[PDB]
Amino acid sequence: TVHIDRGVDNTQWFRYDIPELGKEAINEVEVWFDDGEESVIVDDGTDKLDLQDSLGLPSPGTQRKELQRPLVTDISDAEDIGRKYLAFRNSTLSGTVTTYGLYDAEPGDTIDITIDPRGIDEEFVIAAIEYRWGVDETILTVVEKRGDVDDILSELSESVQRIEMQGANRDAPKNRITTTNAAAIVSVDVDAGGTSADADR
Amino acid sequence: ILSELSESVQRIEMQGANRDAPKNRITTTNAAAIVSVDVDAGGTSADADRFVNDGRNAVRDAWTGAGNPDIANIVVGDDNSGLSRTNTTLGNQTDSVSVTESLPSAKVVEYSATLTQSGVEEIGLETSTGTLLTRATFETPVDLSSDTVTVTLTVSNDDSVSRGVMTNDGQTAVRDVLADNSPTLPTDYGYGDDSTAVAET
Amino acid sequence: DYAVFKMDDRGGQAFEAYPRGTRVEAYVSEGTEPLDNRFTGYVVERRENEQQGADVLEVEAYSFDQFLRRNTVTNDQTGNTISQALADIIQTDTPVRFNAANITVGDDQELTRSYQGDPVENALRDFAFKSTNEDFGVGDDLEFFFQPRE
Amino acid sequence: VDATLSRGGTSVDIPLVEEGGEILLSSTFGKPEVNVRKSGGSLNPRVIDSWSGLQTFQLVGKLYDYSTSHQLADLVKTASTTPLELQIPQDAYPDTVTVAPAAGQASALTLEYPAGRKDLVDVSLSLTRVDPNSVRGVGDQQATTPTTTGTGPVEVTAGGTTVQLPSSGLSVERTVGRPNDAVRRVPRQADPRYEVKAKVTNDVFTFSFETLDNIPATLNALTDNVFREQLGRDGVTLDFNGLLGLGSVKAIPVGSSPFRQVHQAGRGWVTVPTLEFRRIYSNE
Amino acid sequence: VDATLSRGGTSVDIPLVEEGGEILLSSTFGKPEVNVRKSGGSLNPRVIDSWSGLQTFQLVGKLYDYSTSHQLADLVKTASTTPLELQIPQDAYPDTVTVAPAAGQASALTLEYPAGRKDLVDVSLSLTRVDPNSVRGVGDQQATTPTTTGTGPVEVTAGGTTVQLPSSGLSVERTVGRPNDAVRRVPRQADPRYEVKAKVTNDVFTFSFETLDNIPATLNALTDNVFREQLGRDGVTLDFNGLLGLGSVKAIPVGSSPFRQVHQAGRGWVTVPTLEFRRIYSNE
Amino acid sequence: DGGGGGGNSSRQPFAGGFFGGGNATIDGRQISESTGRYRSDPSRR
Amino acid sequence: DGGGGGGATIDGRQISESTGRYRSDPSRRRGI
Amino acid sequence: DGGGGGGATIDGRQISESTGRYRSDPSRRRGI
Ligand SMILES: [Mg+2]
Ligand SMILES: [Mg+2]
Repeated sequence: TVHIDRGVDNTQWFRYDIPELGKEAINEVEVWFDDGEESVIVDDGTDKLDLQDSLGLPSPGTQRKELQRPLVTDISDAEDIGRKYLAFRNSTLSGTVTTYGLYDAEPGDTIDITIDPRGIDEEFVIAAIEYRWGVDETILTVVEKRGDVDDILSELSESVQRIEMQGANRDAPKNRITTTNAAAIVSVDVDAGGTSADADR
Repeated sequence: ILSELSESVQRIEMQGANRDAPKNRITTTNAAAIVSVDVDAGGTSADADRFVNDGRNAVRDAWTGAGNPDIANIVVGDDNSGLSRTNTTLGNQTDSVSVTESLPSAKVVEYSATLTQSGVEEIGLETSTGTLLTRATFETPVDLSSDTVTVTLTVSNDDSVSRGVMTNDGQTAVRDVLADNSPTLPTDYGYGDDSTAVAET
Repeated sequence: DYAVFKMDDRGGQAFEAYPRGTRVEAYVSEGTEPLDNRFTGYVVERRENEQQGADVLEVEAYSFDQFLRRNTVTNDQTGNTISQALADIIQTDTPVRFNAANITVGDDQELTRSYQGDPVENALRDFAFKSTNEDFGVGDDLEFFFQPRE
Repeated sequence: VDATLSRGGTSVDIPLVEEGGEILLSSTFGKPEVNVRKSGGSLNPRVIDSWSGLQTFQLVGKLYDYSTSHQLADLVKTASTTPLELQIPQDAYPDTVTVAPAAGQASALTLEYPAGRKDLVDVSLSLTRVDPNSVRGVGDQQATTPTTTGTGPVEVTAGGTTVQLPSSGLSVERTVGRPNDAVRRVPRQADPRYEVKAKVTNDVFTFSFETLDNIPATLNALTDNVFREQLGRDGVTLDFNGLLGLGSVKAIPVGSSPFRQVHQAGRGWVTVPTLEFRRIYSNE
Repeated sequence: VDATLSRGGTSVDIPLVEEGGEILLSSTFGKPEVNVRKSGGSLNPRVIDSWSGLQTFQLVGKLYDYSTSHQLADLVKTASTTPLELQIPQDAYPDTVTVAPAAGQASALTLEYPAGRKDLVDVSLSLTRVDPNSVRGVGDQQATTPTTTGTGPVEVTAGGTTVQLPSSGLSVERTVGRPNDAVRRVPRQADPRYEVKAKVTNDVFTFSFETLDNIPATLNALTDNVFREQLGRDGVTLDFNGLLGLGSVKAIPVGSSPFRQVHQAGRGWVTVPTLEFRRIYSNE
Repeated sequence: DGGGGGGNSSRQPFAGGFFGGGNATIDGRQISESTGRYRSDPSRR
Repeated sequence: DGGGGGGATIDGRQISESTGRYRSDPSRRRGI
Repeated sequence: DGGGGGGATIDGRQISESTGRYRSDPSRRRGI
């Protein structure tokens, strides 16, 4: 809904690092739901066929995740979970352009970027902005930001938390403990014969 | 450490999944239509153009059966700046005139009007409800006096997508949305078993 | 298994040659010796960088062992012998070419566990911990193998 | 007598001439890409040579007009995929070699316009040999040196205020280079591949002079308006007013020591050993 | 005429005199905090100047007594938030500038007491200009050079053994500096902020001499007791016995080359180019 | 003057060679910290 | 006698940010 | 007058690989 207008002309970038990120991507998800008593397969035929035709496989190139979401009951919610699992791991352009201004800009804003050495001349969505003083760098992440070891640890941590809470009755009787804290200072001072002590405990 | 954690949580996620459960399948498929814009004012081509997000939304919503956009006006303005996907209106309107439809080919719509304005920097197409489809601009202001302005929309398959296609009839149905010309909107889905590769024909 | 290739690029023209899943092969030769195809795989990342004025294209590719890593055992092997479980698992649960001449189990036990739902490489490494500590993988052409070590 | 350096239709002849017994041409050969093993159980290391070698040329010469010197600077600084050809007038070298400016250097070319020496310019060039079929790129960027016919003093303008540099002892050194190009190893042939980049170059003017009169006013006007103010993204306008036939450029001082005021025992005036400016964003 | 360096009630005059035409005062100006872009698609780089600049003063001069030399050493080495003010006797500079000892440098001050000269000391100062309102800190440490009225030989004592340095060719170089202070960039002052730290300083004594007699006994007594033994937490006691008016200091040799014995063809004696001691903790 | 001629324009590039700061990069990005601390020419000794 | 007178600070943030693409790589090579 | 005339690039992979021995160590000291 917003465009930054100023852009990044070919004279206004001065570093870039632009990948397509595809090491996480998979092409089949199977989601167990309904207390684990029904399943749905979400099936990306294009990547399965392109890996087959590319590598010369005997049959379509399946790469799978299995999920269980035992409290999900409607099959269309188990499908939408499988589609979200594929979509958020799918192959996309990403990475950074380094420029100088853009204090008005935010993630979700649109910007024209041109980088003639790299064949880029497009409107991108800004996924993130870093401003560094000192070096005077504004670093735009474009299209989509994606993590490193923190995406691994976040997917594990999210999964462990989902399983940790799996049996909990959410309408259970509920109780409260208030944590509160106060302290008394006691100040010693010692006077001997009109001479104050130099240190105390 | 990460792979032993990952294997351990995966083993617990699937604990109690019935592996003889009923399976079901969702197939994921992609097709895309390019609507290429070209704009001619008095024999001068526009130097930049956009099919804006409100036009993309209009064709999207029409494809859901929510009714077609009636293209009503060519609009002209004073301002080359801010040209982007997110433009909801011209930078500064100066005039507008009623369009005439022309359908010169199975995949093309042309909207034409005759117009008089000095110093035109921008052109657009407007739906009767005020929704902009197109903005296009010139590097140098154009003087129009009883001159024709033509906006031409051309529909194509996106040949970037793999093993999916918009057929010639699908691309014609998108022309017929842009024209409000009784389009063959989607009403059915088919599955088959001939694996012969996709083509527009 | 993986490979990394570093190239120069001009105007991003080489970066367009490497869509995710495209085949890459690395051949090697020393001296006048003929070329050996030492790696075959598919692109999983393409990255292009400003490096001190150079436009460096770095392409990273994984190989066929990913199709044992990223698939799960679908049938139940309780009461199959290990040579039958290898034929069952590889011929349905992974897109790899099966050939019974390449599988030679050193101690062909019968599986008591159901392996159903385990990752294929993880199940094969269990069959190899039973039997005789055996080597397995995807070999020459695209055939699976499972055979005595050394 | 002359070496010829040319790119398509543009050509410059550099007299390979110097005083007495000075070095006119140095050609260096090397193998940057041999792997000599740092260890191993042998007395002497195993090695592997498997890549293009390095050949470099240092040319020292003189030019007899300022116009040719500006042509040389523009020829060296320009980005084009059109091969830069060097012709060496000596039998130890082939009739033509294809070249890049010195492979990673800020100062590939230096031009010196010293005090006294009217219609003499010292040229020092450094060039890397590259494979003639292996000049690669996309962008062309024609470099230009601005020129005018005046005879005015060299002027430094910042913050709406102009300083005239003293004529007394005035010397100019200009250096030029293309550090953002890549000269890269290739496995099968003698000479490396050359990646021409439409990217930032080096272009530096160094002045040297002695400040003889109105000394506080002159030096304080320079140091206040240039060195003590923050210049933003603009900079100094540096204007030659037609000295050496040069015009006006935007520039800035850079780093820890671009200007020095030097006072010597028994002298009633200030020496300026250097005043350095790097040319900044200007073209459109 | 003469240059004054001062801090509150403490003041030293440094003559700024030299032989012939030597450099007395070099002042340098710079922009260490400009961001000239290393790359980008234009022929010349975009830049941004957005911080305080550098100014340095290098003063060369002579002092006419040792007492003033020790006052100067103490004045430079001291940690105090009271501004160190320099007065330069030349019209191109304001009447006072506030300074720090050279910003990151182990040798802000050098004092040379050369052989064959009496009541002459060679002074070299490096000073960084700092904003007068921006001297900041909490700690306060007055430095003191030990002094006494004797005239015994310089003595190096370690392991209960004392070694007298030969008078023959005896020359003393002392360096002083405050490398643990921070001089820092500020957004839109002209000069930087100065952070005074009550922390470790640099203070080094270097000797050169020629051992003419009892040569093995002299050199071996030094090298056995100082170099070949481990000194633990302690070090050499270096005692001047009132030469140059100096007293006794605890010190240690440091690094790869603090002592050297040199033998020359045709000379029946040994030269010591350097014997170098850094002063260590004893200010208890 | 004979010794000074060789000396002065040796003492000058001695500073030029000695005073150059480090500028390390990983994968095209600077990793040297932009600590805004000054350094200036050492005492002449 | 006239002749005789002639005688790195490294940013932990930028290292750890730059190496992230490489630190995570073995785990991506092993699936998850 | 004749006398007067006489006047690092660091590989992100190899840092990420070489440090692996040490990055994993605190967790090993704590079992898993
Ligand atoms: Mg008390
Ligand atoms: Mg168009």
